[PDB]
Amino acid sequence: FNCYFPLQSYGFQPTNGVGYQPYRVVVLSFELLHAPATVCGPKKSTNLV
Amino acid sequence: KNIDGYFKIYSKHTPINLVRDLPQGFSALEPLVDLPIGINITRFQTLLA
Repeated sequence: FNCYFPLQSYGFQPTNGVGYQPYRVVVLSFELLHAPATVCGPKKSTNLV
Repeated sequence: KNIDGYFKIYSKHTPINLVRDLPQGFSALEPLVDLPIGINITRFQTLLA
């Protein structure tokens, strides 16, 4: 009464629908601080004339 | 040396013949590696074996 265990398990069964199936989700966050860069994307390259 | 967050290290290895605890002459120190850390430093300490 007026008390509840807050954590509960997921019902990820093979028969679940699109709205209940499991989905491996990843959230990619970026950060621009005063410190310098550390990871920059791949740059294009070409032959040497 | 601390270059606005980029800590640089120069080095040189040469033989000597110690006579007065500090061999004199001339040499040139080559660079070793750049370190994009970005952390303020004001003191240091040696690690002896």
